[PDB]
Amino acid sequence: HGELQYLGQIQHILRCGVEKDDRTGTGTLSVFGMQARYSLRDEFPLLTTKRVFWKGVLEELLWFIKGSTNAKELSSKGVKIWDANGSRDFLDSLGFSTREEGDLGPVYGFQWRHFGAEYRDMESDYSGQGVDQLQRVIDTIKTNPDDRRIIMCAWNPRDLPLMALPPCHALCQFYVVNSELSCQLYQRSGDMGLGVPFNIASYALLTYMIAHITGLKPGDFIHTLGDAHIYLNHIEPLKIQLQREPRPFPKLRILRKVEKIDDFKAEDFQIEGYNPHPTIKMEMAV
Amino acid sequence: HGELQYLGQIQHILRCGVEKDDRTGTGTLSVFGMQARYSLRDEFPLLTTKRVFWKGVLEELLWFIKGSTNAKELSSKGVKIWDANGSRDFLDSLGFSTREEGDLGPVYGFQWRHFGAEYRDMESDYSGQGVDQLQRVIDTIKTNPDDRRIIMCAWNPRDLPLMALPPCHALCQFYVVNSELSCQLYQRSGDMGLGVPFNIASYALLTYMIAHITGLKPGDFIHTLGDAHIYLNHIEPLKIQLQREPRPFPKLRILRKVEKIDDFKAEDFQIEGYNPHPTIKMEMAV
Ligand SMILES: Nc1nc(=O)c2c(CCc3ccc(C(=O)N[C@@H](CCC(=O)O)C(=O)O)cc3)c[nH]c2[nH]1
Ligand SMILES: Nc1nc(=O)c2c(CCc3ccc(C(=O)N[C@@H](CCC(=O)O)C(=O)O)cc3)c[nH]c2[nH]1
Ligand SMILES: *c1cc(=O)[nH]c(=O)n1[C@H]1C[C@H](O)[C@@H](COP(=O)(O)O)O1
Ligand SMILES: *c1cc(=O)[nH]c(=O)n1[C@H]1C[C@H](O)[C@@H](COP(=O)(O)O)O1
Repeated sequence: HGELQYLGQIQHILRCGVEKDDRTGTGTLSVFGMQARYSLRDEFPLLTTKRVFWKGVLEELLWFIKGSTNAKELSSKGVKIWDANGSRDFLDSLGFSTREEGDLGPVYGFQWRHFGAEYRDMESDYSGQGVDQLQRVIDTIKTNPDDRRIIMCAWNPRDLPLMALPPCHALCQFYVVNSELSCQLYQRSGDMGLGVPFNIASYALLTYMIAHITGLKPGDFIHTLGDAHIYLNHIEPLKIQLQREPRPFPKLRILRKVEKIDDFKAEDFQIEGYNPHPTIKMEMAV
Repeated sequence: HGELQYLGQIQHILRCGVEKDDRTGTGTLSVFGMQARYSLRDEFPLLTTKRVFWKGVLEELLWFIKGSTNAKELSSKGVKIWDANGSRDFLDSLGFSTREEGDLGPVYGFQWRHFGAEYRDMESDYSGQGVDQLQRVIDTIKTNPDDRRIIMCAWNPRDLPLMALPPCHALCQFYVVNSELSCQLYQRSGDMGLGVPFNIASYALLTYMIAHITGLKPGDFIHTLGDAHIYLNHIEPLKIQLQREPRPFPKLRILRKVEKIDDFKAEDFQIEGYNPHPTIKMEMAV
C-alpha cells in the first residue's frame, strides 16, 4: 500500500524524534528532512486509517485558486479550518489590530496569482497586477514540457511580516515525462496529525486538475518535509491510528471536461471507493 | 562512507533514468525527486573519487555573501566557473544586448542580501535597500533557535526574466536541535557531474561558517533534488569515477575566530587530509 509511508514517518518521529519547543507553547517531537513518494496513477492519496474531511480539502484548494484571503469566505462554504488564525484575538496579538477579522494577509492565494503585487486589505482588486505563477506554470506544461523551471513559489520574503501565518507548503515544482505529469512539494513545516494528511490530498488534487486541462496522465506526488513534528497532545491518538489496517486508496473522477483552471466547481469532482476507518479527533495548536 | 550516496544516485540515474531533452541541445538522462543526507560532524563533504576545485568552491561562496553579480570579479580571483553565462554571446542571445559582459543579473548574491530591491546594472549601490535574508537567518538562530521559518530563498518570480541563468539552488532552510545546526537544500536542477559536487561543498561550508558565528556544532546537510540529470557526454567519465574506492572525507578548519559573516577571508579556511583520486575532465553544457 502507499499509506504505509505516512504511517511509517509517524512511526519514526515517535521512536527517534527529539523533544522541541515551538511558538504555540505546546510540546512537539520533531525530525528534520524526510521524503515520501505517493503514486497518482489510478488512485488518490486520501488516507484511510482515519477519515479525512475531503470537503474542506476540495473547498480550500478552490479557495486558493480564487486568490482569496478572507478566512470568512471559506467559512461561508462550511470550512472552518482557517477561522482560527483570522480571529480577532489572534490577529491583534501580531499587531494587526486595525484589520477586519478574517484577513489572513498576503498568503497562499495572493502569492500564487499576484506575487509582485503590493498588498493592502483583503478586499481590494488585485486583478491585472502581480505575477500569476499558477497560470505561467500551465502554459509551460503545454508549450514546453521539458523545462526545468516550472516552479510555483509561495515564500515571499518581502511580505512575511504581513502574513498571519506563513506558507507551510512553500514551494512546488512540476516535471513531465512520457505523457505523465508529476509534482514535488517542499513543506518547511508539517503538523503530522492535522495538516499533512490534508496537504497530501490538496496537492494530489491540484496535480489531477492540471493534468486534465493540459491533457496528461497524473504521475507521482513527491512530498519533502523540513520540520516534520508531532504535537505532544497528538501522541495517544496517532498511536491508535497506527494500529489500523489500511484499505485501498479511493478513486477520484472529474465528471465534465473543463479547459480553464478557474471554471472548476465543487460539483465537477466526485470520489469513489472511500471506506475509511472511523474519525480520530485531535486538537489544533494555535 | 558518505560519498557512497552520491555515487549511488549516479548509479541510479544511469540504470533507471529516462532520456530527456534540454535547452543546451545536449542530451540527458534524468530522474525526478531524490534525497541524500551528508553528516557534517567532524568531516567535510569534499568528494574523493575525483578532485574537486576547492579553490573555486570557497571563492564562489565568498563571492555570494558579498552580494556581487559581476562574473568578472570572481574571474579576477581566478575562478572562471561563471564567465560562460556572462559572456557577450550568451548575454546577447537572451536579448540583454545592452548589458556589459559579466552582468549575471539579479542572481544568488543579490537575492540573498537585497531581495526586495529593484535591480538595474551590476555596479549600482544596493546597500540599505532590499531585504537581507542571510543576516535575518543568523539573528534568528541566535535569539530564537526553535523557529520553523529560518528560510533563505533565491527564487524570486518577479526577477526571473532578468536572470541570465536562474537559481539552481533555490531555497535552503536551517534547523537547530541540541547545540547542533543543520541545513536542507532544494535544488530544482542538478548537473550530477559538474555542479552538484561543487554545490554539496558550498552548502556544507556555509553551514560551518554560520555554526561558528553562532557558536554551534555543524549537524547534517540534507540535499533534495528535483531534475537530477546526467548530460549524455558525461556518461563515459562518470562510469570511471564509479569504479574508484573512496578515501576518508577531509577535515576543514577555521584558524581565527570571526563574529561577522562578512569578515571572512579566504585565508581563514584550511583543509586537512584531502587524498583525492586524480581529476576527471567533463565539458560544461552551455
Ligand atoms: N498548528 C497548526 N496546524 C495546522 O495544521 C494549521 C493549518 C492547516 C489547516 C487545517 C487546520 C485544522 C484541521 C483540522 O482540525 N482537521 C480535523 C477535522 C476538523 C473538522 O471536522 O472540521 C482532522 O482531524 O482532520 C485541518 C486543516 C492552519 N493553521 C494551522 N496551525
Ligand atoms: N550546464 C551547466 N551546469 C553547471 O553546473 C553550471 C554552473 C555551476 C558552476 C560551475 C561550472 C563549471 C564547473 C566545472 O567545469 N568544474 C570542473 C573544474 C574546472 C577547473 O579546473 O577550473 C570539474 O570537473 O569539477 C564547476 C561549477 C553554472 N552554469 C552552469 N551550466
Ligand atoms: C501550516 C499550514 C499547512 O498548510 N500545513 C501545516 O502542517 N501547517 C502547520 C505547520 C506548523 O505545525 C504550524 C505553523 O507553525 P509555524 O509557523 O511553522 O511555527 O502549522
Ligand atoms: C545550475 C547552477 C548550479 O549551481 N548548479 C547546477 O547544477 N546547475 C545546473 C543545473 C542545470 O544542469 C543547468 C541549468 O539549466 P536550467 O536552467 O535548469 O535549464 O545548470
